[PDB]
Amino acid sequence: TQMVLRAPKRTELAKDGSYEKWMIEMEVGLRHRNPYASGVLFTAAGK
Amino acid sequence: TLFVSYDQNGKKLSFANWISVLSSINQTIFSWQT
Amino acid sequence: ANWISVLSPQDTPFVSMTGKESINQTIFSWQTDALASVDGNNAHVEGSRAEDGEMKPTVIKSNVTQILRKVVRVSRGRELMYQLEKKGKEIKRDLEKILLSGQARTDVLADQYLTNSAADPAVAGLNDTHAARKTGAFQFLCAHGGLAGGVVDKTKNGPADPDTGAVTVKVAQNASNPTTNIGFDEADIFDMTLQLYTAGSEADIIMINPAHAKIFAGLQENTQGSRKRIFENTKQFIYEVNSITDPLGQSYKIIVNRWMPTDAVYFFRSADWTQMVLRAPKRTELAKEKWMIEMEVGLRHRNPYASGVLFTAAGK
Amino acid sequence: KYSEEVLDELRVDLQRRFNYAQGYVDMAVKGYAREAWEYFYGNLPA
Repeated sequence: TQMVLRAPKRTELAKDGSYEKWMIEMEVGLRHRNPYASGVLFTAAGK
Repeated sequence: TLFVSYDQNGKKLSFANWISVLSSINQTIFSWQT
Repeated sequence: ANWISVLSPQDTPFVSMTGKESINQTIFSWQTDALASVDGNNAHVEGSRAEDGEMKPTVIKSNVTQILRKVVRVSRGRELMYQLEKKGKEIKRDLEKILLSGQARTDVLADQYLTNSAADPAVAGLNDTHAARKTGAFQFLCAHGGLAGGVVDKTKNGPADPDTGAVTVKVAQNASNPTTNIGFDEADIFDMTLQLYTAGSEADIIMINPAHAKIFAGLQENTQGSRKRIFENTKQFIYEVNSITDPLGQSYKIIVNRWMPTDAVYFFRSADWTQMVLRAPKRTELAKEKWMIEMEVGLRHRNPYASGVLFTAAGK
Repeated sequence: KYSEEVLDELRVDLQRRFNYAQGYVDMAVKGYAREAWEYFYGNLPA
């Protein structure tokens, strides 16, 4: 599952006049139920 | 005299934007038990 | 006492006499050069055998728009609105002073404004290559004949339009004094009227700096004895002139404006001049407690040989 | 005569709309509703 903290949440930083800026606050986190439940295999042992 | 009136071409058009497209927890830390 | 006194010189006749028109780009353009010449003789011998015509189509003219900031900094009661209105009036005065100056539009682009291929490629990534947008002024668009770098030259007459020989920008020559007094000749504005009539401008307005109205005032009199006022038991001493009619039958209304350069006089016309605006005056603040204004404006002129300018000085 | 490409485009649009709606509604309502339910039984103050 993808644990999200805050959606992009369009936002601004500051204003110096015409020099506009914008910021994003995307924050998420990943979890796994059991580590020994999803398998992976690589290629190694070369040479 | 000499009225042709075939070269007005006062289009004065702007761009059209024809670009292409290729498209909750509270705390900062979270834990689970296994 | 619960009020303040403010002179607030706010004539601004030009801004209200030229109207305005919105645009959708920082650089606008029109195209109009002239009609074809007369060529005099046009006899023929029963045969055309042309050369693809001598159309020579119109030339494309453009102008740039500038920026005015007039920042507000707070560190009468609510002085905020007071200073805001004061700065608004000040920026309006500055606009009235600039649009009638002799500035000349200067920017990296001269005639290839588009350059969509290049368009200053070294701009993105650093964003600090900011140049200064400078717009075209009044004396620059009125068929000028030069410019001292960024200002129109006030000692050189303009060229002639191919349609009909007319010099809408001439160096005044006061043939009355031996080049001692800096004033319009008695027959130096009538020459401008003649040139305009030859070019067909139809202008009927003349702005003037109060440092020159004495000339037109005394013009109603003379020393030779051919022009003199009269008072038939009248309790009035009217000393003023607000209308002129050249021998060609062209009326001209005079108006005074203190925001003009003393060493120049202008021949305006309502429709021939238009005020192009892109960003309206907005009260706001910079990026992420000050206030500020930002007004993007540009100058447009229907045709250079329509309006007229005349510099006042002695030849040398 | 509904095309499958139309249905795929609709699926994509609906998926992105649901994603945005969830991302909003979560922090808009549920982040408060969970703690409100916890206070209902007095289980939040530890």
